[PDB]
Amino acid sequence: SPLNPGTNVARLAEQAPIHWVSVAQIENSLAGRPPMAVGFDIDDTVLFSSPGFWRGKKTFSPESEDYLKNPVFWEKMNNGWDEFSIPKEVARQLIDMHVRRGDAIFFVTGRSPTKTETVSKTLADNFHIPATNMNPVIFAGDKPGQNTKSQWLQDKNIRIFYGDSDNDITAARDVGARGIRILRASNSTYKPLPQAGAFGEEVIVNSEY
Amino acid sequence: SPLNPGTNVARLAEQAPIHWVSVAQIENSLAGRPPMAVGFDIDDTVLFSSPGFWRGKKTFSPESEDYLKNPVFWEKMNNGWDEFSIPKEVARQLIDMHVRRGDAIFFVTGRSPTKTETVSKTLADNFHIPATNMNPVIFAGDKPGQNTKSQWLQDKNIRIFYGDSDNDITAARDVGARGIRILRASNSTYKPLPQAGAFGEEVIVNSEY
Amino acid sequence: SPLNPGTNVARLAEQAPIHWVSVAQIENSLAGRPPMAVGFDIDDTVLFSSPGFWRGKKTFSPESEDYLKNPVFWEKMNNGWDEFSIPKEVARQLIDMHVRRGDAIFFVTGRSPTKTETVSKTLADNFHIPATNMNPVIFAGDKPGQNTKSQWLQDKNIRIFYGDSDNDITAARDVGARGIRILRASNSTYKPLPQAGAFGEEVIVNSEY
Amino acid sequence: SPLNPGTNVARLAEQAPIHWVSVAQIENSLAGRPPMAVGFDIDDTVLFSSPGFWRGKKTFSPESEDYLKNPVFWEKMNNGWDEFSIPKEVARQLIDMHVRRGDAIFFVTGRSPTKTETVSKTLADNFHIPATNMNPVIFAGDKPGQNTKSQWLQDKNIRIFYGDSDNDITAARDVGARGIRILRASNSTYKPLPQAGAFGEEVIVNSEY
Ligand SMILES: [Cl-]
Ligand SMILES: [Cl-]
Ligand SMILES: [Mg+2]
Ligand SMILES: [Mg+2]
Ligand SMILES: [Mg+2]
Ligand SMILES: [Mg+2]
Ligand SMILES: [Mg+2]
Ligand SMILES: [Mg+2]
Repeated sequence: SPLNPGTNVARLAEQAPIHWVSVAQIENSLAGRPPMAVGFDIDDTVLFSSPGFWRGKKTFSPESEDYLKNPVFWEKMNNGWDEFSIPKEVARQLIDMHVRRGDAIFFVTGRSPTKTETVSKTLADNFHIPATNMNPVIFAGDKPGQNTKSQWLQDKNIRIFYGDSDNDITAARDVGARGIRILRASNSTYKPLPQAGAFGEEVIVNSEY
Repeated sequence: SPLNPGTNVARLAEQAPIHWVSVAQIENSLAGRPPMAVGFDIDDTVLFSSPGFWRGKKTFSPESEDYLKNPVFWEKMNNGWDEFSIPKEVARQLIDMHVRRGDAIFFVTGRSPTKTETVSKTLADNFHIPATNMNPVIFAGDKPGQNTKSQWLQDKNIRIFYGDSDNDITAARDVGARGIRILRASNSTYKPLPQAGAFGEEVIVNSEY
Repeated sequence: SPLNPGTNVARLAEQAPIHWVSVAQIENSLAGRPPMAVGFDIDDTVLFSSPGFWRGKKTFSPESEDYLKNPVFWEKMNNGWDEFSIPKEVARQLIDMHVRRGDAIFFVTGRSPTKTETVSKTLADNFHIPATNMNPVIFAGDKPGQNTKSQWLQDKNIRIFYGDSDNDITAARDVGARGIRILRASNSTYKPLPQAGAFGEEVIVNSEY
Repeated sequence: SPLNPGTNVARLAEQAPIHWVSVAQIENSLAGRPPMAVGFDIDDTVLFSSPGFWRGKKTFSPESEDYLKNPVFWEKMNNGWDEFSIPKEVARQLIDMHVRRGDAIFFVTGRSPTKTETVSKTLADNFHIPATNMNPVIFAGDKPGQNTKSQWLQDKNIRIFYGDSDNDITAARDVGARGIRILRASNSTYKPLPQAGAFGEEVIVNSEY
């Protein structure tokens, strides 16, 4: 509010009590452990997919969140608009690390399911995921016949789950998996940004890009 | 390189010697001044347009920067792919402020020119720019018949030029205009990021989104 | 208040709109200018003098600020307790720069005046200030016969005044001198910390030590 | 080196991979646990004692570190110069928390031992430590008849050890105690600052003051 608010060195040096980690520290923590299943949220975790959601909002519901309940939007979103989604560097590093380990890589999303989807292909191509490590995207939710993110983590015996939202971390917590937080980019159109670290979970440094 | 690099409070509090400003401070600095021409770079200044450039690179030159010399790319980029570009909040605030002032708003881009372009329309629609304040995008460069960014600033008597690149700031400097820097987002695909403040220019706080 | 408050990347990257400068930038800004008078506040500007004020508070008024009105305290403070005051690196660099320029160096303090003082000697010795550049400490205030910081800046034609408090900056402002802010260290016992930059003034980077 | 180095938003948001904690999180982690022995380093952990070391250096060895081997210095340092040492807020909070728990509070220092010492009294008085929780300062080292910091932690069954130096953390590590790092203030005269977090240990947020 003030024109010249100023600052002080206590504020400049102030740190939130967050357990920050690096990809290297995560890899070290898994040293010796045999191949296992690991999981990733998609949106704002491995892909900056705001471009599609932004276009979707403008096209189908400029004045509300109704586009997210619109099957015409989801068809477009899941069948080509991820060509405009920008893969995150943190995800390249994590996926490379887990492939090097021989881990099974799963993607678990809350996106609404569609007749067909090319998201799995986009992910395998962009992250250079060998077919042997790759698994088709799981569309999780509370719709009839679906299973929740938590149930899927149990089902696939996923030991580590990476995600940007509170629900991603609590999904891991509910089933005894290690939930590791990725920072949502500040130019995401999905606001407010989550409070990374709100469950005392590990948060990956510099993971906004 | 070290697994546990650590830190110290000198590093935590360390500030680069940058002249940071707010939109409110810029507006205050213009108090009383009659309507004038102001200018904006487009990419990473008012639009996060990486989604289109990313798709362009993958489609036309996955292994080089050749797509930027490809007329087929520019046709797509300038005639619809900005529907996936995400308008920056800092730009909403600056444009609103300048419209409130009754200023003339110009956009000056180094994008290659095309037969037609719908970028001007995208900008007017997204930033709610009244027709009276709006001007068609200027495609500047060193191609025969073109004029440089600097020459256009002179031609239109642009008094303030906002941009994210070194060339934007030096364009303003060369003609005695006030060059004000916008931060390029860290998830931009245009790397390396510029050193904002490298010419002692004003840099807008929090302008990465 | 929350046990795990978390954070987000907007907050991590957030900058206050402050005009930060370096000693090198200040020196550059004075390139070519003939020798002139410059001035420095003492406490939390050139000396971390909290050790003496802390000891003074404990000894003379553990339950109030009364020690600051006590002549017995000021005698001790001004005649030897600065042997425990720690010279600030930013002050070493500024004083060296101004001595190199051939500038006259003044110190202007709001400390209560005493029969004798050895502060001037402490400052000349610690900052290696040549006798030709050195001037005895000015004890400024609103006591009968005293002059204010502002009046002294006028009297000595001080062109630049360095200080950590709001009153230092406004003293410079009132007389048309360039007021430049030094950050008060977060372990100072003089609290709350000032809002450096609250008058749109230049603030020296990393100047807390 | 450059006059206008600039910055970018990747650098502005960059975080070191540090396990930051708060006093509240430490207290929570000990919920339910019976009274136990805990330990604190003194210098730059609970006291900003640079004022005395600075005065000592100037008086006994202005041109070297020889003052630290001088018995005349240690007599002064350990028998009154801590009246100028400034207690750290983080230490007030930790000591209060541990006293509330009914824990035994130990101080373990590498300061050279002297005939008498009033440091224990300074600590009990300043931190309001009840006699029942207080223990005389342990002077640890590798001098004949002394025991090392590590040996003392073992001897007193100290379960948590707080300190600012690498040697403090490794002392705890060597005996299976929980070593928790405090940040050394940037205006300390003991340089270089340690790399807090260099052993993957917990580091207390904002603990420089
Ligand atoms: Cl960012
Ligand atoms: Cl600090
Ligand atoms: Mg997500
Ligand atoms: Mg970003
Ligand atoms: Mg640009
Ligand atoms: Mg002061
Ligand atoms: Mg220590
Ligand atoms: Mg400090």
